[PDB]
Amino acid sequence: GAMGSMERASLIQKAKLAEQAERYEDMAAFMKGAVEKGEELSCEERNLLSVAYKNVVGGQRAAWRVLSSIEQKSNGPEVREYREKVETELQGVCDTVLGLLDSHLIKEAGDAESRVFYLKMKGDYYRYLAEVATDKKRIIDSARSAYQEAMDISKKEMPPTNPIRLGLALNFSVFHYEIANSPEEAISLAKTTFDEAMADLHTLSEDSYKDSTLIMQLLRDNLTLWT
Amino acid sequence: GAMGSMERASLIQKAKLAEQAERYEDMAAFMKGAVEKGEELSCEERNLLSVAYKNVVGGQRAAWRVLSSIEQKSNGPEVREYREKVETELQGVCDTVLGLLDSHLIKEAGDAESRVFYLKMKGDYYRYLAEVATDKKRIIDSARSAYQEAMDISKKEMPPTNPIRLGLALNFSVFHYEIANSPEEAISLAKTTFDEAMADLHTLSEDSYKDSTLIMQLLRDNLTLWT
Amino acid sequence: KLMFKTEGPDSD
Amino acid sequence: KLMFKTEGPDSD
Ligand SMILES: N=C(N)c1cc(-c2ccccc2)c(-c2cnc[nH]2)s1
Ligand SMILES: N=C(N)c1cc(-c2ccccc2)c(-c2cnc[nH]2)s1
Ligand SMILES: N=C(N)c1cc(-c2ccccc2)c(-c2cnc[nH]2)s1
Ligand SMILES: N=C(N)c1cc(-c2ccccc2)c(-c2cnc[nH]2)s1
Ligand SMILES: [Ca+2]
Ligand SMILES: [Ca+2]
Ligand SMILES: [Mg+2]
Ligand SMILES: [Mg+2]
Ligand SMILES: [Mg+2]
Ligand SMILES: [Mg+2]
Repeated sequence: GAMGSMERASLIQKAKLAEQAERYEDMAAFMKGAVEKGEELSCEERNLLSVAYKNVVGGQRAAWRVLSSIEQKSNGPEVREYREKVETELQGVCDTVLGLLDSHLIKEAGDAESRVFYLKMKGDYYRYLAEVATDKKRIIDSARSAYQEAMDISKKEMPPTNPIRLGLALNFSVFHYEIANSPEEAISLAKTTFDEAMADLHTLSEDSYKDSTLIMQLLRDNLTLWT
Repeated sequence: GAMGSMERASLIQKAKLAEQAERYEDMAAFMKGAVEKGEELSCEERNLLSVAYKNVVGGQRAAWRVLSSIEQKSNGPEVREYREKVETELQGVCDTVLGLLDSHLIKEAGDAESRVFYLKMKGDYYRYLAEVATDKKRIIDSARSAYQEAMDISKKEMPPTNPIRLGLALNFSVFHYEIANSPEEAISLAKTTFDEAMADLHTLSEDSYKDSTLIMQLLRDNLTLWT
Repeated sequence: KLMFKTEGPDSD
Repeated sequence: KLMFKTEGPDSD
């Protein structure tokens, strides 16, 4: 693609500059270029990729919800057409990210920290497709399948305080609550995840403790809304 | 262009939706499409055009300053290249806006409220080019020329509380301070503008009073920083 | 919509 | 940079 002529190291440096500049579309394009070099990503580089696309799809999701609300209130073709324009652009970002995960980030990810991170991302981008889907059942099952594989590996290979494992459980619990219409599964997963993390905190340094408790606070925030 | 097939009314409706969705690049493209229909713009439509492009170029200016600061601290080619990429995209947005003003918004604008609004915009987009220019003298003179023509018409045809006249004076004073290196001219213009507005407030309804005092507060904010 | 608490940038 | 107060959206 357009980044084929730039050094991998230059694409990563420019991703970090684009982040500082709040240029998330540029950041995502630089990280897509880095992934297409074909080398595995480091932990820092995986996080750059995730932050870039999360910011991009986050803008699109926020816009889609504003337009969907207006469209529902309105029930001229303009509101539907513009909601459909934003929806298609969102689907294209999800398809781009799922494309990178399947070509070939997941298949070359052997360590638990890489493989769980990428399978969580695959679950998250299917979830974003599911949010706008009205094939919806098959998209939901794709999200569930990715999250379940990531959960199985995380429970065998990572301590319960591992921030990737915690973020996975957080996002899978929100999948259950509002995509799968399984609020009881969401609450059960959030509580078990919180309680098992609480009991492992004793093992951590000050810096790991801060990283784990930050995500545990998001589980608590959801449980407070759900109960 | 790409908006040639959409009704003017549909482009304006979608500009307002894009604004609600914080989709400012879409908002700007819809308003460019409306301008290219060739009809004059209403007061509401002129404001949609201005808000859309102000939000777009505002993102680019903020990004450019972040990258320029890093570049100045750094004195590899990556920081310069990426600052140059953002700078070129910013110049292209300014050239697009100046293109709409010259083809043919200014030449068909006969009422003071339209003609001052568009000549202020022409001054503002030359100022944004001047911010990144290093031809810089000729760009600064283009900005000055547009602002001075707008000021001459505003002083003859608009009351001193007119919010367009006030915004013009505010922006021309900032042009003097930090583009033209004329801080004394900036302060003099801001003070005279504030004092003449103060003395006309008595003529206004509650709603016009609120609109005028909001911009007068921006003049005061600058004078507080400058003195 | 009430959005629940997911991991990473709260970008929506 | 210290930016001064210009008219319209404070978008930068
Ligand atoms: N926004 C970003 N640039 C980053 C977020 C994280 C991260 C933040 C919190 C936890 C795990 C990773 C990065 C990182 C990973 N290993 C070195 N740094 S970089
Ligand atoms: N890149 C991918 N692996 C996929 C994208 C989409 C999709 C979904 C919605 C719109 C555009 C593409 C998939 C899909 C699964 N069921 C139906 N559509 S699979
Ligand atoms: N962001 C926007 N949609 C607008 C800003 C202004 C405006 C706001 C303040 C003063 C003058 C105009 C609009 C408008 C003009 N005449 C009817 N409405 S629309
Ligand atoms: N559209 C317009 N009227 C202009 C754009 C530029 C420009 C400026 C910088 C970069 C690209 C275009 C102008 C110019 C005036 N002096 C030198 N360059 S005039
Ligand atoms: Ca559309
Ligand atoms: Ca570049
Ligand atoms: Mg490997
Ligand atoms: Mg006319
Ligand atoms: Mg959110
Ligand atoms: Mg500003």
